[PDB]
Amino acid sequence: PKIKTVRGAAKRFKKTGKGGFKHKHANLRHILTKKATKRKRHLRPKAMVSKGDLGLVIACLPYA
Amino acid sequence: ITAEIRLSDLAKVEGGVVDLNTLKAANIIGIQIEFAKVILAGEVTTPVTVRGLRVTKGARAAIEAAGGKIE
Amino acid sequence: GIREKIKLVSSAGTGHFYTTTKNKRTKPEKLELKKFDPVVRQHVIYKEAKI
Amino acid sequence: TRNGRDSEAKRLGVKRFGGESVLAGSIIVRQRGTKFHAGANVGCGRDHTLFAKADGKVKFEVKGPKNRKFISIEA
RNA sequence: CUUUAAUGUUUGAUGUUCUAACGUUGACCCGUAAUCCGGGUUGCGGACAGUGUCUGGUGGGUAGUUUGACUGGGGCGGUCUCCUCCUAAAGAGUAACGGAGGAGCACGAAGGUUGGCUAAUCCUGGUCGGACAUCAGGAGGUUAGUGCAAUGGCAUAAGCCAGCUUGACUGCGAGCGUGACGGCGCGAGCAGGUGCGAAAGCAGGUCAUAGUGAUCCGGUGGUUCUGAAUGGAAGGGCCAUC
RNA sequence: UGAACUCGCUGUGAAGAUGCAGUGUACCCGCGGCAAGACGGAAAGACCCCGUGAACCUUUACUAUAGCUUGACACUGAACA
RNA sequence: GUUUAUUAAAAACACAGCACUGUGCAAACACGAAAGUGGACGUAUACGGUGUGACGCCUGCCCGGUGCCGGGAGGUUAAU
RNA sequence: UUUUGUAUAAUGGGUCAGCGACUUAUAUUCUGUAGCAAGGUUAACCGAAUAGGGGAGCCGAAGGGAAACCGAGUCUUAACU
RNA sequence: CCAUAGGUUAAUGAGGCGAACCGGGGGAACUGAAACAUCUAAGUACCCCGAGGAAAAGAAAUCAACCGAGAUUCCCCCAG
Ligand SMILES: [K+]
Ligand SMILES: [Mg+2]
Ligand SMILES: [Mg+2]
Ligand SMILES: [Mg+2]
Ligand SMILES: [Mg+2]
Ligand SMILES: [Mg+2]
Ligand SMILES: [Mg+2]
Ligand SMILES: [Mg+2]
Ligand SMILES: [Mg+2]
Ligand SMILES: [Mg+2]
Ligand SMILES: [Mg+2]
Ligand SMILES: [Mg+2]
Ligand SMILES: [Mg+2]
Ligand SMILES: [Mg+2]
Ligand SMILES: [Mg+2]
Ligand SMILES: [Mg+2]
Ligand SMILES: [Mg+2]
Ligand SMILES: [Mg+2]
Ligand SMILES: [Mg+2]
Ligand SMILES: [Mg+2]
Ligand SMILES: [Mg+2]
Ligand SMILES: [Mg+2]
Ligand SMILES: [Mg+2]
Ligand SMILES: [Mg+2]
Ligand SMILES: [Mg+2]
Ligand SMILES: [Mg+2]
Ligand SMILES: [Mg+2]
Ligand SMILES: [Mg+2]
Ligand SMILES: [Mg+2]
Ligand SMILES: [Mg+2]
Ligand SMILES: [Mg+2]
Ligand SMILES: [Mg+2]
Ligand SMILES: [Mg+2]
Ligand SMILES: [Mg+2]
Ligand SMILES: [Mg+2]
Ligand SMILES: [Mg+2]
Ligand SMILES: [Mg+2]
Ligand SMILES: [Mg+2]
Ligand SMILES: [Mg+2]
Ligand SMILES: [Mg+2]
Ligand SMILES: [Mg+2]
Ligand SMILES: [Mg+2]
Ligand SMILES: [Mg+2]
Ligand SMILES: [Mg+2]
Ligand SMILES: [Mg+2]
Ligand SMILES: [Mg+2]
Ligand SMILES: [Mg+2]
Ligand SMILES: [Mg+2]
Ligand SMILES: [Mg+2]
Ligand SMILES: [Mg+2]
Ligand SMILES: [Mg+2]
Ligand SMILES: [Mg+2]
Ligand SMILES: [Mg+2]
Ligand SMILES: [Mg+2]
Ligand SMILES: [Mg+2]
Ligand SMILES: [Mg+2]
Ligand SMILES: [Mg+2]
Ligand SMILES: [Mg+2]
Ligand SMILES: [Mg+2]
Ligand SMILES: [Mg+2]
Ligand SMILES: [Mg+2]
Ligand SMILES: [Mg+2]
Ligand SMILES: [Mg+2]
Ligand SMILES: [Mg+2]
Ligand SMILES: [Mg+2]
Ligand SMILES: [Mg+2]
Ligand SMILES: [Mg+2]
Ligand SMILES: [Mg+2]
Ligand SMILES: [Mg+2]
Ligand SMILES: [Mg+2]
Ligand SMILES: [Mg+2]
Ligand SMILES: [Mg+2]
Ligand SMILES: [Mg+2]
Ligand SMILES: [Mg+2]
Ligand SMILES: [Mg+2]
Ligand SMILES: [Mg+2]
Ligand SMILES: [Mg+2]
Ligand SMILES: [Mg+2]
Ligand SMILES: [Mg+2]
Ligand SMILES: [Mg+2]
Ligand SMILES: [Mg+2]
Ligand SMILES: [Mg+2]
Ligand SMILES: [Mg+2]
Ligand SMILES: [Mg+2]
Ligand SMILES: [Mg+2]
Ligand SMILES: [Mg+2]
Ligand SMILES: [Mg+2]
Ligand SMILES: [Mg+2]
Ligand SMILES: [Mg+2]
Ligand SMILES: [Mg+2]
Ligand SMILES: [Mg+2]
Ligand SMILES: [Mg+2]
Ligand SMILES: [Mg+2]
Ligand SMILES: [Mg+2]
Ligand SMILES: [Mg+2]
Ligand SMILES: [Mg+2]
Ligand SMILES: [Mg+2]
Ligand SMILES: [Mg+2]
Ligand SMILES: [Mg+2]
Ligand SMILES: [Mg+2]
Ligand SMILES: [Mg+2]
Ligand SMILES: [Mg+2]
Ligand SMILES: [Mg+2]
Ligand SMILES: [Mg+2]
Ligand SMILES: [Mg+2]
Ligand SMILES: [Mg+2]
Ligand SMILES: [Mg+2]
Ligand SMILES: [Mg+2]
Ligand SMILES: [Mg+2]
Ligand SMILES: [Mg+2]
Ligand SMILES: [Mg+2]
Ligand SMILES: [Mg+2]
Ligand SMILES: [Mg+2]
Ligand SMILES: [Mg+2]
Ligand SMILES: [Mg+2]
Ligand SMILES: [Mg+2]
Ligand SMILES: [Mg+2]
Ligand SMILES: [Mg+2]
Ligand SMILES: [Mg+2]
Ligand SMILES: [Mg+2]
Ligand SMILES: [Mg+2]
Ligand SMILES: [Mg+2]
Ligand SMILES: [Mg+2]
Ligand SMILES: [Mg+2]
Ligand SMILES: [Mg+2]
Ligand SMILES: [Mg+2]
Ligand SMILES: [Mg+2]
Ligand SMILES: [Mg+2]
Ligand SMILES: [Mg+2]
Ligand SMILES: [Mg+2]
Ligand SMILES: [Mg+2]
Ligand SMILES: [Mg+2]
Ligand SMILES: [Mg+2]
Ligand SMILES: [Mg+2]
Ligand SMILES: [Mg+2]
Ligand SMILES: [Mg+2]
Ligand SMILES: [Mg+2]
Ligand SMILES: [Mg+2]
Ligand SMILES: [Mg+2]
Ligand SMILES: [Mg+2]
Ligand SMILES: [Mg+2]
Ligand SMILES: [Mg+2]
Ligand SMILES: [Mg+2]
Ligand SMILES: [Mg+2]
Ligand SMILES: [Mg+2]
Ligand SMILES: [Mg+2]
Ligand SMILES: [Mg+2]
Ligand SMILES: [Mg+2]
Ligand SMILES: [Mg+2]
Ligand SMILES: [Mg+2]
Ligand SMILES: [Mg+2]
Ligand SMILES: [Mg+2]
Ligand SMILES: [Mg+2]
Ligand SMILES: [Mg+2]
Ligand SMILES: [Mg+2]
Ligand SMILES: [Mg+2]
Ligand SMILES: [Mg+2]
Ligand SMILES: [Mg+2]
Ligand SMILES: [Mg+2]
Ligand SMILES: [Mg+2]
Ligand SMILES: [Mg+2]
Ligand SMILES: [Mg+2]
Ligand SMILES: [Mg+2]
Ligand SMILES: [Mg+2]
Ligand SMILES: [Mg+2]
Ligand SMILES: [Mg+2]
Ligand SMILES: [Mg+2]
Ligand SMILES: [Mg+2]
Ligand SMILES: [Mg+2]
Ligand SMILES: [Mg+2]
Ligand SMILES: [Mg+2]
Ligand SMILES: [Mg+2]
Ligand SMILES: [Mg+2]
Ligand SMILES: [Mg+2]
Ligand SMILES: [Mg+2]
Ligand SMILES: [Mg+2]
Ligand SMILES: [Mg+2]
Ligand SMILES: [Mg+2]
Ligand SMILES: [Mg+2]
Ligand SMILES: [Mg+2]
Ligand SMILES: [Mg+2]
Ligand SMILES: [Mg+2]
Ligand SMILES: [Mg+2]
Ligand SMILES: [Mg+2]
Ligand SMILES: [Mg+2]
Ligand SMILES: [Mg+2]
Ligand SMILES: [Mg+2]
Ligand SMILES: [Mg+2]
Ligand SMILES: [Mg+2]
Ligand SMILES: [Mg+2]
Ligand SMILES: [Mg+2]
Ligand SMILES: [Mg+2]
Ligand SMILES: [Mg+2]
Ligand SMILES: [Mg+2]
Ligand SMILES: [Mg+2]
Ligand SMILES: [Mg+2]
Ligand SMILES: [Mg+2]
Ligand SMILES: [Mg+2]
Ligand SMILES: [Mg+2]
Ligand SMILES: [Mg+2]
Ligand SMILES: [Mg+2]
Ligand SMILES: [Mg+2]
Ligand SMILES: [Mg+2]
Ligand SMILES: [Mg+2]
Ligand SMILES: [Mg+2]
Ligand SMILES: [Mg+2]
Ligand SMILES: [Mg+2]
Ligand SMILES: [Mg+2]
Ligand SMILES: [Mg+2]
Ligand SMILES: [Mg+2]
Ligand SMILES: [Mg+2]
Ligand SMILES: [Mg+2]
Repeated sequence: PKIKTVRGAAKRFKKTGKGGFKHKHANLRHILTKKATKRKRHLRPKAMVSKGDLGLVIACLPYA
Repeated sequence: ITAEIRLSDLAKVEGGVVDLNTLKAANIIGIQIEFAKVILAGEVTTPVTVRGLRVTKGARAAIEAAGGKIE
Repeated sequence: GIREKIKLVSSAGTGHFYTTTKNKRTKPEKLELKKFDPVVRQHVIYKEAKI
Repeated sequence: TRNGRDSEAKRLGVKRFGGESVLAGSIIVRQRGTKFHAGANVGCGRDHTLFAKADGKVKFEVKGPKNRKFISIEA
């Protein structure tokens, strides 16, 4: 039988052109007033997954 | 249900007519794809009149430089 | 505890707002700061309001 | 025991030492108070972090009435 | 509108009687040689009781489970995240149930900026007034102060004082530090729009370092985004936020 | 019952040696006795700890639940006050 | 008298007697999806449960807590 | 064998003979190797047939964006050195 | 009161067994979630009823997307 994708991971990562994955930053859901604007601005755009935790992502979603 | 038609695989249908049902017979895009777009992937020779299809600004220069008139 | 948090809403423009903390017991009146609305792209009287 | 507590360490110190070529924006000294002070082409942020404001080589100087350490950059 | 009388009009808590559902482990009769069961007469209950669905309460009667780690064996006690100093061997880092302390905030002025200022503690003289309140001069010079621990720092004052104010601004961000990662932090300059100053300038909160929690789920406002035939909508998304 | 050509002592040594070092002593082999040692044999310690193991048992631990108990609708009908 | 057949025979269990308690007969209660059985072909001098444990002298104060029992005005309160 | 460490007086084995433990199926990424190449390639099936059809598909040659949408650009943003 | 329940006799089938496969009625737990209660294992094991040579399903109150498919079933894709 075929491999099943870890769907939760499929809803948190997207495959870029090279091979790496874009993901949304943590710490931008609630408790925002105490955080500085500079943080919240820097956390807004998407970000690339680090080379340490890339193998864990590549395993859990083998399709795309 | 939208495709990205390569302009390299443009003149492989029916002379110079590429509506949708004609393009579908050439096996370039899937069956359940109503909307589709011609991007600048390089290389056209023959004149192709691209009817009923969305075309890119780079491909609009190329297709017309080859000869064919869009819409 | 004690110090609650408030929603500074604009007057002239869209319902864009800021959020600050406020001590309600010591200062029972309302704020009326002049902060920047980025939808209208101009400084506007931002009035205090509840969440 | 009554105690058995400590904070995480802050990694404070001279990151770029004297003579080292640094790029415009490079942090030279992370510290608490102005032990070192900002000289020529060197800034001083809210955290008292001295950083390069120009591409050049770091220079440590000891000048002033109170004999303080200053950090300059010369291209 | 209040406040209330007679009649029509619309329903309800109660009950009390009724018999026809229902009950009958009252009595008899028949299938019938039978204390079963059915049927039939007949009394006594009688629309209650009982039984079905829904529903609140109760429920170790019964079932499935949970009941943390560190630990100079385990238990009891103590600790678990964040900040400061030493341990830490002159960069960074560095343990122990090693040695000492703090934090889970505070503030529309305690922020901004402009313009000023200088402290402690004594000495001597002076009404009530005395060691000490307020005044004068002299002495010392940062022992002071810094919204809170400790550290490093500050007279160019970051100290204490006033005058206007809202930069505790939106979009970014060259280039660095620090983390296994999640993350965290420092940041000149650009666009837009303010404040303060006569202008150079300074301003993306507070002298810095604690004041804090991921995801999921859901709420609240916004929105050139999506909308299961089409038009809307719901519901999602994106932005702000709880 | 790993194989044995299967001594004492003092030391050493995964920390109590038939087996290592140094030393001492001892012809080869039965038979009857004794049980100090072979950390002798017998049971993957039952004490203690550990496992995000098991089982039963307790309870005002969490969750349910049979049973018991309350109303609504149903089987369920006519008067009048 | 009974008890751990196979390491415990006892002070343990039972016991006659004693109290509280439920039960009005289609009894309480028990076994049982139910029909139905037992209780009992018994009917409160009976039956079930709980404790205590021949016999003699006795058995004191507390109803705040947990349970039980009664009361129904008031508050809160599900389905509908 | 397990260990920081075993002649260890820690584990296991009386001996011999036989048997006894990284497998199989489909998906997937990477390395080698062979085919053909901006192409490669078929699946069930139809063939009696390891031929040959059948390209339904799949994958690649284009990505950015949450998405509409635009596309050698595009996203961000009022606009980006 | 007729009648019904009954009770005889007679025709006519049924009864039981059997490896798997099929449809229905009931229906676990270990296990996984590195604990565990939603969830998983799984309508799986098992129990029961009716089958037949197959059984079930079946000729649209189907699903498409302004074009159109024209019953069910089974296999390969769409698509982890
Ligand atoms: K009431
Ligand atoms: Mg959000
Ligand atoms: Mg911050
Ligand atoms: Mg800010
Ligand atoms: Mg802030
Ligand atoms: Mg795929
Ligand atoms: Mg195709
Ligand atoms: Mg394709
Ligand atoms: Mg190309
Ligand atoms: Mg102690
Ligand atoms: Mg430290
Ligand atoms: Mg340390
Ligand atoms: Mg070099
Ligand atoms: Mg700064
Ligand atoms: Mg009747
Ligand atoms: Mg009767
Ligand atoms: Mg009757
Ligand atoms: Mg009866
Ligand atoms: Mg008779
Ligand atoms: Mg009878
Ligand atoms: Mg009868
Ligand atoms: Mg009832
Ligand atoms: Mg209920
Ligand atoms: Mg309940
Ligand atoms: Mg309950
Ligand atoms: Mg229990
Ligand atoms: Mg239990
Ligand atoms: Mg436990
Ligand atoms: Mg423990
Ligand atoms: Mg201990
Ligand atoms: Mg120890
Ligand atoms: Mg010890
Ligand atoms: Mg403890
Ligand atoms: Mg820690
Ligand atoms: Mg020191
Ligand atoms: Mg040190
Ligand atoms: Mg050091
Ligand atoms: Mg050193
Ligand atoms: Mg490190
Ligand atoms: Mg260490
Ligand atoms: Mg330590
Ligand atoms: Mg404390
Ligand atoms: Mg003001
Ligand atoms: Mg002030
Ligand atoms: Mg100020
Ligand atoms: Mg002035
Ligand atoms: Mg000043
Ligand atoms: Mg001081
Ligand atoms: Mg100090
Ligand atoms: Mg002041
Ligand atoms: Mg003032
Ligand atoms: Mg003015
Ligand atoms: Mg803007
Ligand atoms: Mg940046
Ligand atoms: Mg650049
Ligand atoms: Mg960069
Ligand atoms: Mg690192
Ligand atoms: Mg990072
Ligand atoms: Mg911080
Ligand atoms: Mg900070
Ligand atoms: Mg600047
Ligand atoms: Mg620049
Ligand atoms: Mg400007
Ligand atoms: Mg203007
Ligand atoms: Mg202007
Ligand atoms: Mg103005
Ligand atoms: Mg001016
Ligand atoms: Mg002037
Ligand atoms: Mg002017
Ligand atoms: Mg200016
Ligand atoms: Mg800036
Ligand atoms: Mg500032
Ligand atoms: Mg301050
Ligand atoms: Mg100030
Ligand atoms: Mg804070
Ligand atoms: Mg904290
Ligand atoms: Mg959750
Ligand atoms: Mg959760
Ligand atoms: Mg909603
Ligand atoms: Mg709107
Ligand atoms: Mg709208
Ligand atoms: Mg948009
Ligand atoms: Mg819209
Ligand atoms: Mg639309
Ligand atoms: Mg629609
Ligand atoms: Mg549809
Ligand atoms: Mg619809
Ligand atoms: Mg549909
Ligand atoms: Mg919605
Ligand atoms: Mg939404
Ligand atoms: Mg925005
Ligand atoms: Mg926007
Ligand atoms: Mg021998
Ligand atoms: Mg011998
Ligand atoms: Mg001998
Ligand atoms: Mg010896
Ligand atoms: Mg020794
Ligand atoms: Mg030995
Ligand atoms: Mg020895
Ligand atoms: Mg020797
Ligand atoms: Mg001998
Ligand atoms: Mg001999
Ligand atoms: Mg002899
Ligand atoms: Mg002998
Ligand atoms: Mg003997
Ligand atoms: Mg030996
Ligand atoms: Mg041993
Ligand atoms: Mg032994
Ligand atoms: Mg064992
Ligand atoms: Mg063992
Ligand atoms: Mg024990
Ligand atoms: Mg555990
Ligand atoms: Mg564990
Ligand atoms: Mg357990
Ligand atoms: Mg159990
Ligand atoms: Mg057992
Ligand atoms: Mg139990
Ligand atoms: Mg029961
Ligand atoms: Mg029962
Ligand atoms: Mg109703
Ligand atoms: Mg006996
Ligand atoms: Mg015995
Ligand atoms: Mg025994
Ligand atoms: Mg005896
Ligand atoms: Mg005995
Ligand atoms: Mg007795
Ligand atoms: Mg008596
Ligand atoms: Mg009593
Ligand atoms: Mg009685
Ligand atoms: Mg039962
Ligand atoms: Mg039954
Ligand atoms: Mg009964
Ligand atoms: Mg009976
Ligand atoms: Mg009898
Ligand atoms: Mg007794
Ligand atoms: Mg007595
Ligand atoms: Mg007793
Ligand atoms: Mg006597
Ligand atoms: Mg009394
Ligand atoms: Mg009482
Ligand atoms: Mg009372
Ligand atoms: Mg009552
Ligand atoms: Mg009561
Ligand atoms: Mg009552
Ligand atoms: Mg009542
Ligand atoms: Mg009442
Ligand atoms: Mg109500
Ligand atoms: Mg071992
Ligand atoms: Mg060991
Ligand atoms: Mg050995
Ligand atoms: Mg050795
Ligand atoms: Mg041994
Ligand atoms: Mg042993
Ligand atoms: Mg051994
Ligand atoms: Mg072993
Ligand atoms: Mg062992
Ligand atoms: Mg072994
Ligand atoms: Mg052995
Ligand atoms: Mg062998
Ligand atoms: Mg064999
Ligand atoms: Mg393998
Ligand atoms: Mg490759
Ligand atoms: Mg390769
Ligand atoms: Mg190769
Ligand atoms: Mg090759
Ligand atoms: Mg080639
Ligand atoms: Mg064939
Ligand atoms: Mg042929
Ligand atoms: Mg032939
Ligand atoms: Mg064949
Ligand atoms: Mg494809
Ligand atoms: Mg290319
Ligand atoms: Mg893409
Ligand atoms: Mg794309
Ligand atoms: Mg554009
Ligand atoms: Mg856009
Ligand atoms: Mg745009
Ligand atoms: Mg643009
Ligand atoms: Mg512009
Ligand atoms: Mg532009
Ligand atoms: Mg007759
Ligand atoms: Mg007759
Ligand atoms: Mg007849
Ligand atoms: Mg008959
Ligand atoms: Mg017969
Ligand atoms: Mg016959
Ligand atoms: Mg016959
Ligand atoms: Mg017959
Ligand atoms: Mg016959
Ligand atoms: Mg016949
Ligand atoms: Mg049969
Ligand atoms: Mg079946
Ligand atoms: Mg079956
Ligand atoms: Mg399993
Ligand atoms: Mg489990
Ligand atoms: Mg389970
Ligand atoms: Mg599990
Ligand atoms: Mg597990
Ligand atoms: Mg467990
Ligand atoms: Mg399933
Ligand atoms: Mg079923
Ligand atoms: Mg079944
Ligand atoms: Mg199974
Ligand atoms: Mg037949
Ligand atoms: Mg059939
Ligand atoms: Mg059929
Ligand atoms: Mg049917
Ligand atoms: Mg049919
Ligand atoms: Mg029909
Ligand atoms: Mg559609
Ligand atoms: Mg048809
Ligand atoms: Mg069909």
